[PDB]
Amino acid sequence: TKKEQKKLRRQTRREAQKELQEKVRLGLMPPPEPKVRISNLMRVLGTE
RNA sequence: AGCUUUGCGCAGUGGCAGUAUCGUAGCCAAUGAGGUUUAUCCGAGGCGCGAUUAUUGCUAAUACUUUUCCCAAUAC
Repeated sequence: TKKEQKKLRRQTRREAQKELQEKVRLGLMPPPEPKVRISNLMRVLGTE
């Protein structure tokens, strides 16, 4: 069903992101960088 | 051999709103949920409960003194 498909997709995404965050918690993958863009150039790296 | 439609995944680029998002070994539901209008007509979720910054994670802001050397005859 549409609800079952959406539920399956959501569970898969949550499992993937939870495993990724556990990997980040255990040094296997360095912590994510802020997603800087042109509009983000001055909120993240203003002084720089 | 291109063109193109539908649904589903993975992404990328955006825009919009935080009075909403999610859960449902709880209950009911196309053998019909819900019906205010269009009712011899429409046609799906609804109720109860639970979590919460009205989804959830991170990142950052909120500091200096241990050590270690010393005075002396060309003489009764």
